[PDB]
Amino acid sequence: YELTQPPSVSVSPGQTARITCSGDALPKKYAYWYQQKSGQAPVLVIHEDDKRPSGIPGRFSASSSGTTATLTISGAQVEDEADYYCYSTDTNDNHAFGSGTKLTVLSQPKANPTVTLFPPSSEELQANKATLVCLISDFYPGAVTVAWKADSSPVKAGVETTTPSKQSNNKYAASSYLSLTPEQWKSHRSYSCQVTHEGSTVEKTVAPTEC
Amino acid sequence: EVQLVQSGPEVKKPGTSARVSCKASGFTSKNTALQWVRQARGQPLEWMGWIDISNYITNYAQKFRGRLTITWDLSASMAYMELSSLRSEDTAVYYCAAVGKDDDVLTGGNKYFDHWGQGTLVTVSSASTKGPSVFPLAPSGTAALGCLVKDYFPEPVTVSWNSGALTSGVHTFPAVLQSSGLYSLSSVVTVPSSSLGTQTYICNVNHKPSNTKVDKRVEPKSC
Amino acid sequence: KRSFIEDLLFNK
Repeated sequence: YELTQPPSVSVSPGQTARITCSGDALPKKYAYWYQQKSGQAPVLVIHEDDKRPSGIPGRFSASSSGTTATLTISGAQVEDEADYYCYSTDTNDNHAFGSGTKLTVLSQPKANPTVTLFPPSSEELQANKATLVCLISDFYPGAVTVAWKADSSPVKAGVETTTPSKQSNNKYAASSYLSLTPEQWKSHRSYSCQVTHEGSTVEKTVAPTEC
Repeated sequence: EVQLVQSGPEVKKPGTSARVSCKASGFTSKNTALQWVRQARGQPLEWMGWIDISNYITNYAQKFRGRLTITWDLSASMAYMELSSLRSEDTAVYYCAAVGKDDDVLTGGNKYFDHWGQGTLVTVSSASTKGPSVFPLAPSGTAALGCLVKDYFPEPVTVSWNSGALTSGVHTFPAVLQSSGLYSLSSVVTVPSSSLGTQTYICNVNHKPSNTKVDKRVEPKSC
Repeated sequence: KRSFIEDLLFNK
């Protein structure tokens, strides 16, 4: 059973945030909503479609209509910044959490990411290894998608990416690695790291013949 | 008051079975279920299964059937999950949670309740203790440079720059666990381009579990 | 084979 949520939602302080959750069984099965902050267990914020737990502020509300459950946070506050998950089941008792939504309560203007792509160092090549390092920095909000290409071909194998971490300047940074063998590195014309942030894609490319 | 206390973190080799305990105190309502939910780094919550602790009826998610057992030991007030044939992708934080409804004698109605354990990190890796390799990330307004801290186990590693004298513009990333079962991280610093080649930049890497200390000088490239 | 809690928590 699959429950679909938008990956990220932005809301100005004091404005209303809406987070949707799409599931085929919601007309028959209750939706629950959970809030999760970094390093903490999730916390219930809505149970049984629209019921507010005793300790949850009155600005939290929710509803369910058709195949869509909606969590509404009126007058959003900085403390409401978190990941939000819906939760329900289907008519065959398959429980599921939704794909999750990162709610950013905007604290500054949008900042476009700066992308730096490092080729494998000669030291690592000497150790019979090769790692491309894609550094992504100074972006806000802290939601990005990273894709790797070799010779204009999408590369899924050997990729690891960190979740955006807050910089000291209050923007976000992230890192992505493409791990290859020295033979793989030399046997392709180019490699690209593609960073998408707020609907705009930034790309950096390196070539083994360059250095 | 009710309490949920999980067992501590554990490293498990691939192919073995992980057992996680959850002491559930104070749950006397007949309609109480103890569920298990896992979450890999940066990934969504994943419902694994639950047990009705009044009649021991279990419900396992389809993806875990044949590998997962959830048990309730009434005499010890202990819930367990056992996940067998562990793979690298099973590395995650595993949560227990108590859900259900109470007969609220105060108001005369019912109250849904929802409580969570602190979580248990299960790390699936065949690796032994291994110090990292430190490789320079050389630069060619401002310039970014750093050090790649590759293939170590277990966590953590600390990184400083120029023995702590350089702090501005520094960012050390969280580690990633690779398919090899080893961790890797990076630390970067943004510096003025005019300083490259004159100011020396050295990253100081400490991995206590392997008693490893590495100072790596990061030099600019001419190419 | 099926717990009542399934209906108690989800049946609308």
